[PDB]
Amino acid sequence: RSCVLSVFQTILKLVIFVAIFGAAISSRLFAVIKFESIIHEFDPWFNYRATKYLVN
Amino acid sequence: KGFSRLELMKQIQTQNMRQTHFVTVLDMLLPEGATDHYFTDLVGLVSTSHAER
Amino acid sequence: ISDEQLNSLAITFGIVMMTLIVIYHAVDSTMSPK
Repeated sequence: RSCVLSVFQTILKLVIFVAIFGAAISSRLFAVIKFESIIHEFDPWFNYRATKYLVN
Repeated sequence: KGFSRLELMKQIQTQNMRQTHFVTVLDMLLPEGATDHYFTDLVGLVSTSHAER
Repeated sequence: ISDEQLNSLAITFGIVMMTLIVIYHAVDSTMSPK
């Protein structure tokens, strides 16, 4: 009984994390598939200018 | 003398010739059945381009 | 991909993640000490 219930809890939690790791990913992406994929604003264009220096 | 915009708007407004010496459209010829075109750039993705047969 | 299909994919993942919580908490509430 204890093994059956514990296995049920484990498999159901795995399916929960597979769904809720996916709902976030699909909610963030309207500005990427609507338009092109570029950095957005004033302040995040220094950070991209610095991690392109470190990277090469 | 420079580059004035409104004089180019006056050229676009009254058009009778293709005898001008600057380039506005250009078209390459492709193989027979071509499928997934794109025309990107060095700063982004230019969105003014449409295919023909 | 048109964002109508992205819209239906978003609410679909929301409802499928949000319904199974309740049956998890119902099994865990009924057949457990606390």
